[PDB]
Amino acid sequence: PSCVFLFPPKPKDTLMISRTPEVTCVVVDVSHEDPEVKFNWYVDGVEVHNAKTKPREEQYNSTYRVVSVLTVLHQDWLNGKEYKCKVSNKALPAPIEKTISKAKGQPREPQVYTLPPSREEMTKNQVSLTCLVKGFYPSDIAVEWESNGQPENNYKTTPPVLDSDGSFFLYSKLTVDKSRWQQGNVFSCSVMHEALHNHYTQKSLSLS
Amino acid sequence: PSCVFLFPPKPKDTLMISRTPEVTCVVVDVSHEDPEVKFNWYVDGVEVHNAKTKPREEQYNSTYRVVSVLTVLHQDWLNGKEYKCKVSNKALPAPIEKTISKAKGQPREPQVYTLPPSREEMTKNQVSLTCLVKGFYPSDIAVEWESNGQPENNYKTTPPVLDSDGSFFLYSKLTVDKSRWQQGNVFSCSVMHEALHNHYTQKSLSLS
Ligand SMILES: *[C@@H]1O[C@H](CO[C@@H]2O[C@@H](C)[C@@H](O)[C@@H](O)[C@@H]2O)[C@@H](O[C@@H]2O[C@H](CO)[C@@H](O[C@@H]3O[C@H](CO[C@H]4O[C@H](CO)[C@@H](O)[C@H](O)[C@@H]4O[C@@H]4O[C@H](CO)[C@@H](O)[C@H](O)[C@H]4NC(C)=O)[C@@H](O)[C@H](O[C@H]4O[C@H](CO)[C@@H](O)[C@H](O)[C@@H]4O[C@@H]4O[C@H](CO)[C@@H](O)[C@H](O)[C@H]4NC(C)=O)[C@@H]3O)[C@H](O)[C@H]2NC(C)=O)[C@H](O)[C@H]1NC(C)=O
Ligand SMILES: *[C@@H]1O[C@H](CO[C@@H]2O[C@@H](C)[C@@H](O)[C@@H](O)[C@@H]2O)[C@@H](O[C@@H]2O[C@H](CO)[C@@H](O[C@@H]3O[C@H](CO[C@H]4O[C@H](CO)[C@@H](O)[C@H](O)[C@@H]4O[C@@H]4O[C@H](CO)[C@@H](O)[C@H](O)[C@H]4NC(C)=O)[C@@H](O)[C@H](O[C@H]4O[C@H](CO)[C@@H](O)[C@H](O)[C@@H]4O[C@@H]4O[C@H](CO)[C@@H](O)[C@H](O)[C@H]4NC(C)=O)[C@@H]3O)[C@H](O)[C@H]2NC(C)=O)[C@H](O)[C@H]1NC(C)=O
Repeated sequence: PSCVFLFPPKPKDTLMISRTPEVTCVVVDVSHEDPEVKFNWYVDGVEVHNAKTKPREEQYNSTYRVVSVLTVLHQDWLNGKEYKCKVSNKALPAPIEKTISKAKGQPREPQVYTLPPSREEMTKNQVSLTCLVKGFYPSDIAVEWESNGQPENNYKTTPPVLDSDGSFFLYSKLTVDKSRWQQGNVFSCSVMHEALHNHYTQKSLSLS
Repeated sequence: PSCVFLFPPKPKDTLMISRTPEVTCVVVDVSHEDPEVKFNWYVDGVEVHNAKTKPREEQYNSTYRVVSVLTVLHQDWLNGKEYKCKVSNKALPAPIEKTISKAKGQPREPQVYTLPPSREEMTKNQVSLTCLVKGFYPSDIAVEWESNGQPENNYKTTPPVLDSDGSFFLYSKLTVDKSRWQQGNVFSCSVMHEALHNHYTQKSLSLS
């Protein structure tokens, strides 16, 4: 009758005490007749009530997107607890359930290498600064770029890719004016992952 | 109850005359009590008759799967022709159609740059040779590594990532024993894409 979908928190929210990590239960295909759905949240089968149903929004196919959002503890998600979503109703014969948790296994620390642009990129107007991040488990990770403690926002990061040893890698690419790279400005690659000391490391990159 | 799935040809199959590119129409959850299936095929809305349809295959869940395969001309797919599979079935409300084509928009040449390992990495047993491929459109592309004309099979490539100018990039990572890199063996990164001359370029990498 209805498709239910359950989403983990963002990497960056579980790793920093100041941020707020949330699990997001999302029902699409809800027709006009049935208005309100009975969300029930459980942390290891044990019930918890810390919920918040975010009222509905309109759609281009006559159905409505009914969302719920459970705040969770940083150390609960990291330590691997099970987070069960249950949507009850009347227009469903039996009630639908969904269970997510952190991927299992020994966390592994990322190794973070910075890479300058290629000699052959050096003919262009904009150049490519590369941060290789490899050897990490699980795949949950965040990458950002800095110069003089100000965010550089002209970067893209690949999704994580499953390597031959069961660990993950990605590449982040920052594009900068060749003018900046030649003056000799320092650029930094910031990585946040559970297996890093204080969940944080940075590596600099500059023209040797 | 019946769902239709329509699969493009592989990137390499359309770029090389030697290969035979195919589009594939798969029908699933066909019923036991009403198993009669017809396929019609259209190329830019004009019907074509050369498709090769297989006999229905019983699955382990009391349902039939049926596959039809249309051979496409390389230049038709690269000229952006639309392939429509249409699937009919006596006991079904109305025919299920699906359409597929190469992604729309102007083609754009890949720039391929090779990157040696970070000196911070020149300490481990194994090092990472990096191939950066950026500025390409559409996202359909193939990447491989070699030394001395032999495939180097210890490689992983990222999926294509949408860059800020509307073009795609990715990276391919080749892991070699640190010793082979110190000797001075040449490694090569080859790329196939419709916007490259002869649909092909190769960029080599060695100790400097
Ligand atoms: C009516 O239309 C609506 C809306 O349509 C959409 O929006 C409109 C405006 C138009 O643009 C439409 O063209 C467009 O499609 C339909 O509602 C949609 O229903 C589909 C199902 O058909 C749902 O798709 C699922 O999506 C998830 C991924 O969703 C994230 O990423 C999307 C970005 O591409 C984004 O749209 C989503 O909102 C969502 O975003 C995340 O959400 C939270 C906030 O909610 C946030 O905290 C996150 O940070 C945010 N992240 C990002 C990056 O966006 C996808 O995973 C589902 O696929 C899984 O399940 C499938 C079937 O169950 C299966 O085919 C796949 O294999 C896949 O993976 C496995 O599946 C098994 C099988 O059950 C599963 O159990 C496993 O866990 C899983 N395994 C693994 C290892 O992963 C699925 O495809 C969308 O939720 C929904 N779209 C939107 C916009 O809400 C509605 O259905 C229409 N109705 C009709 C009748 O047509
Ligand atoms: C009864 O059994 C059958 C058969 O299953 C088999 O038998 C049972 C008993 C068990 O033994 C099973 O383990 C066994 O598999 C069930 O059949 C399945 O039904 C599901 C759907 O119900 C199908 O799902 C779709 O699969 C495709 C991907 O399919 C490729 O990869 C599969 C998994 O890796 C592989 O098994 C497939 O055969 C197929 O492989 C490809 O084959 C082609 C053709 O020859 C080949 O050239 C390719 O090389 C090859 N590729 C690979 C990698 O091998 C998946 O793409 C579908 O996803 C789309 O749609 C979803 C739902 O609509 C949606 O959630 C997704 O987001 C996605 O949507 C699309 O997204 C893209 C871009 O993002 C876009 O282009 C599209 O526009 C968009 N489409 C939308 C929104 O609609 C989907 O998951 C299985 O393939 C199918 N199994 C087989 C073998 O055919 C059946 O369901 C069972 N019945 C019941 C009642 O349970």
